[PDB]
Amino acid sequence: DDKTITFWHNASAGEGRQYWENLAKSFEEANPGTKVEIQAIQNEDFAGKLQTAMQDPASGPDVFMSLGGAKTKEMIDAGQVMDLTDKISDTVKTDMKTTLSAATFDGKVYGVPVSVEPGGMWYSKDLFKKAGVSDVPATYEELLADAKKLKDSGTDAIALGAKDAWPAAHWYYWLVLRECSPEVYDKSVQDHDFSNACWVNAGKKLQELKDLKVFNDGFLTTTAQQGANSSAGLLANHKAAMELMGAWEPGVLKDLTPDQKPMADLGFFAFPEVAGGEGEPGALMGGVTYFCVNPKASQTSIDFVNYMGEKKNQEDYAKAFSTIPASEPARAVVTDESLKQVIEYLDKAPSMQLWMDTALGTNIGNALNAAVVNMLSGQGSPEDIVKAMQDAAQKG
Ligand SMILES: O[C@@H]1[C@@H](O)[C@H](O[C@@H]2CO[C@@H](O[C@@H]3CO[C@@H](O[C@@H]4CO[C@@H](O)[C@H](O)[C@H]4O)[C@H](O)[C@H]3O)[C@H](O)[C@H]2O)OC[C@H]1O
Repeated sequence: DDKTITFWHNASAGEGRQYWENLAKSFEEANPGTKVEIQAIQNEDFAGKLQTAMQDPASGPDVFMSLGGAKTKEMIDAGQVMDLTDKISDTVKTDMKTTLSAATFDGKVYGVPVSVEPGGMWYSKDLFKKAGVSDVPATYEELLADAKKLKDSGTDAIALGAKDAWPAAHWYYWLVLRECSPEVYDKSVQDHDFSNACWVNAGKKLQELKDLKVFNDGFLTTTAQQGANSSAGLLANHKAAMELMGAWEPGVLKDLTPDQKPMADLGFFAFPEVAGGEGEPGALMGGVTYFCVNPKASQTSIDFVNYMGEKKNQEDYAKAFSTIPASEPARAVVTDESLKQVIEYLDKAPSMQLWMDTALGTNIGNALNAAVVNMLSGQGSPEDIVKAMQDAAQKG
């Protein structure tokens, strides 16, 4: 049928999963005859399922979460994502002014944003006091020192979901962004040129952290967002003192604490400055979640994504996901102190880089994440991380 639309998101459980049920329901009420069939897919499975399904756009989902950056671009150039420039509502155009750029390719708009999620450090303020850290580290070396203190207090300083590859890679990404100059960074990413010394230097800085042995012991088998022993789970239950992550973090943590209530002592702090690096200080990096429409889809799918962008639904999104909504007016309803700081950093950044693996695409992103994990497991070098990107870059 025609007024029936398949819809894929990655809110696996909890309020987030329920939020989408609720949205579908009240969408169905406002557009009679329409039925929304939902698939809630866990994040690490999502790319695979989306790309298998979209080989046949006719038999794929009508509305789906985007993979972001070059990965969205890869779908556009395959004709798996419909052009929404002349279709997004005026409410979206007005309210998602700053966030729509993440969804814009070749001047054309390809999705509706629901959230913006910068990265940084999320930490236990309680575990920090117990170890003797009264102030958050403004530099990398201070951070590595704070990890030593935290280890001595007999807690795992850093939770790391290395089994999922990307969470470990985020350390690398952040180091490269601080080490490389904005122009070398911007050119490297866009040209797939990884020859500059800032790319090896960053890995060296990451190997330093590795040598400190300050991760949770099972980091190699630790996932990011699955279970109590996932890296968010370790942070949520005060088994580790900090994690490097996107601003989806409070909502994730909230679903992994004993009472499924927000992490009482949660704090945020920007990824520190790095001595000798030439990156624009306080450079932001992060994500923008948005929803794409199947090129082979009907008007009902268009009205659905526009529905997402309406202020009330975005405010509800913010509460359900404990995140920053895309809609600037809906950001009013944000109360979490850590998320407040993140908005402060957001409202004064000159730019935000997308996640590096997202920016570089599937081949280069995957080869990069694996390589970083390999070095961390003592089967790779900072030089090998570079090698790997270069080798995969050959394919395009
Ligand atoms: O390649 C890397 C990416 O994969 C990565 O993807 C992001 C990772 O995490 C995703 O966050 C989602 C968001 O919501 C969670 O569910 C809700 C959380 O809050 C609760 O209130 C609620 O009840 C839940 O439904 C979810 O579990 C989690 O997976 C995110 O959307 C992705 O964009 O980013 C970086 C790349 O390097």
